[PDB]
Amino acid sequence: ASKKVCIVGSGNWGSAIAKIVGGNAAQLAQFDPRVTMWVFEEDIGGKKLTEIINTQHENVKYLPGHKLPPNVVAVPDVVQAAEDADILIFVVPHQFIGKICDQLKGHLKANATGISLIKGLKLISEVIGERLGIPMSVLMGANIASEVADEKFCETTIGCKDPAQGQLLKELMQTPNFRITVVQEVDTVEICGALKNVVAVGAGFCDGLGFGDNTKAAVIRLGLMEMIAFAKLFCSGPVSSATFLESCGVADLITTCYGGRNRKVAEAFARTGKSIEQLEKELNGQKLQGPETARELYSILQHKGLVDKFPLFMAVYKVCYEGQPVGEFIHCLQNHPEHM
Amino acid sequence: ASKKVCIVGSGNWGSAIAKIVGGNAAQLAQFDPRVTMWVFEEDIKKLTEIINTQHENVKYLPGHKLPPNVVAVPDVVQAAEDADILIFVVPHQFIGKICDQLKGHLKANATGISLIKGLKLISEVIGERLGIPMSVLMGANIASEVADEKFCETTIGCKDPAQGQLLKELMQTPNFRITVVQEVDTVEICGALKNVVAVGAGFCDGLGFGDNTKAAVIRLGLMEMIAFAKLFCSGPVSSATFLESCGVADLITTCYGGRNRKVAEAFARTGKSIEQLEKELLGQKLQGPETARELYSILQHKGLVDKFPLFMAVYKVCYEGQPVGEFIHCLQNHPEHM
Ligand SMILES: NC(=O)c1ccc[n+]([C@@H]2O[C@H](COP(=O)([O-])OP(=O)(O)OC[C@H]3O[C@@H](n4cnc5c(N)ncnc54)[C@H](O)[C@@H]3O)[C@@H](O)[C@H]2O)c1
Ligand SMILES: NC(=O)c1ccc[n+]([C@@H]2O[C@H](COP(=O)([O-])OP(=O)(O)OC[C@H]3O[C@@H](n4cnc5c(N)ncnc54)[C@H](O)[C@@H]3O)[C@@H](O)[C@H]2O)c1
Ligand SMILES: [K+]
Ligand SMILES: [K+]
Repeated sequence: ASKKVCIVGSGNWGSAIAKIVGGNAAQLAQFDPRVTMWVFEEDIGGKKLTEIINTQHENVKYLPGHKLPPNVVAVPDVVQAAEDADILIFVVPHQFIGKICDQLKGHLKANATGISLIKGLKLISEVIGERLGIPMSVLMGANIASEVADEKFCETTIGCKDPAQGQLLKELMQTPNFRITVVQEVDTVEICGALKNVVAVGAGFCDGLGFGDNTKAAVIRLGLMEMIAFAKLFCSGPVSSATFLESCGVADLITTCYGGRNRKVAEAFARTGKSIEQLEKELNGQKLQGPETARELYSILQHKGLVDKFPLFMAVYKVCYEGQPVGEFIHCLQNHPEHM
Repeated sequence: ASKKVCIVGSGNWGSAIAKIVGGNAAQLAQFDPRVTMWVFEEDIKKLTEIINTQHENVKYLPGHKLPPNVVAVPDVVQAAEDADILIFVVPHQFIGKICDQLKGHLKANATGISLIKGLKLISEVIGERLGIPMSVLMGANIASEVADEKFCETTIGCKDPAQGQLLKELMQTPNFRITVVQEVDTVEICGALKNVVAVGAGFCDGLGFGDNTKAAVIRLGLMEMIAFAKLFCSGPVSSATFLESCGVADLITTCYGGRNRKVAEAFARTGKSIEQLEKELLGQKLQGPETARELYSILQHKGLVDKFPLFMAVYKVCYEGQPVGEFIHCLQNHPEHM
């Protein structure tokens, strides 16, 4: 009764995660060696991507140059991929998860579990757990696919309520260069991923206004406190300050505020006066996560009269959407709740 | 009734703190505007003279005016003896002799706060020699920026509520924001331990590792700071205290821009010894490596050397010739992931 794994997704992250999962699923006796990977079919040079993956063991489109363990089987039909699976690993861009869940509903093993790697503010893991009826875990941290594929050292956090399922997901994904901490707070692990991008816009505003590292450190820390307080006020699950010390909190926050794309655009916006829109295009055209999340935060907070409790988050919103001069951003932190 | 302040020290940080304290003592009713500041005498004319006449510590806070209600005083007993609040702000190497001179000479019920950053806690050395209750002030700050009124925060650790609130009023400005917490030891130990983590962060930069690897090193450093404090420190120790400025913020500022970091990187990137890079770039002694060696002695006595692989990797690369290129291997079986 070794557990069967299906990787629902085969993009950049899915393919890199497949390198690890395939290896661990072969080596460890608690897992079935046959790992299916749902691959949305595509024509590459008049050839089928699933076919290329099953003959060359390389995702020539989304992770070229890397070999996948040969026990990882591309399957183009998502129902066929997942139907005998004990563990599903959801790793697709957020815009497709709905349709995927609408094709899988009613078709999963009765005992199937899920972990979401997908990073009105409802948690994507809840969208999946509700539509499919499976317990959901999450996998979040300061990490990127290219580096994980290159075995460059980094960590991630796993949020999973059940201890035995947590231990199993760790076994499945942990390597010497991809280190895992399991915690029981799914909602907390998961919400960090959206909030951190609001803070990084503020961090970039700090850079673009010409301030130094000690000011930027203050902006990030206050951002973190606002992330914790907001998660305690919004999330159903239990929420502890100590969970934000995991990779999903402080590490992802700092890697984003110091080297993120949201930060680069934010900086350029403050130094130049060019709009957020123009800078996204000039620096491919993919929109910024932070600003839209801040708008969504404003709606939630404004509807409960707490806009005042979150000056960083709200200052990000007002500069991005209500014409507040970016040069006021620091002023907005001079009477912060943390210092009352 | 009105509380008097004495700033013990007149250097870069003491002079910047004088600007804030002088400003605030003059303005707020509950402090005596007369703020004494102990100034070790120098021939700049007489340094104390220069300050008191020209109100600028030309040598230490250059390009700034100090408030006129701050009085340079060349003898430390005279500066302090009427003070209710003593602000200790001198380099570590001097605080011993200064306490030796102050012992027994202080006002009844005097209190102190240490700004001295850098195992026995300096606030305890001061409080034990002088027999006064001690607080600490520590965070992601530097005097130049604080003199220029550039926005930053700090943490005060103070066991007594009314005393913490008094220190917050004395030192807080719109661009110098304070959070008061009750855990003195926890606030203070961060300042020593952070520089070890910074050395490791610097190794990352010099070996060419990416931001996500470096973030992992910093984070693991922070977990090691917390665990070491819970193991080492008197008084209560809270994980959440390390979310304050003295913890995570001072740690990231030091790891993305400190002298410990720059030297560590150059050592990893060029191969040039730490002694050599100390002489060239500073021959002032990097603080991170020595703290690491002290940690190693302590952890041996407790049988815990295996539980702090980041701290002990810094130590072994710096002192036992472990190759810096293998630093990351020591983090691949970390207690955090067990
Ligand atoms: N790339 C990274 O380094 C990284 C790191 C951490 C988290 N993530 C997260 O993983 C998730 C996926 O990221 P990615 O980089 O792998 O995306 P991607 O663009 O590389 O993924 C392409 C995949 O998306 C699916 N897909 C594409 N078009 C589809 C369509 N018309 N209909 C149905 N499905 C379609 C398919 O499964 C396809 O294989 C995101 O939520 C992301 O934030 C990525
Ligand atoms: N400079 C900063 O930005 C900053 C920021 C935070 C914390 N600190 C810490 O504050 C403490 C003081 O730092 P600083 O930058 O003001 O140092 P500094 O070197 O500028 O201090 C000069 C002072 O040191 C004393 N001193 C010098 N020679 C002496 C002697 N022979 N005998 C007795 N006393 C002598 C005198 O009080 C002199 O005014 C340190 O622990 C430092 O880590 C500094
Ligand atoms: K197996
Ligand atoms: K006064």
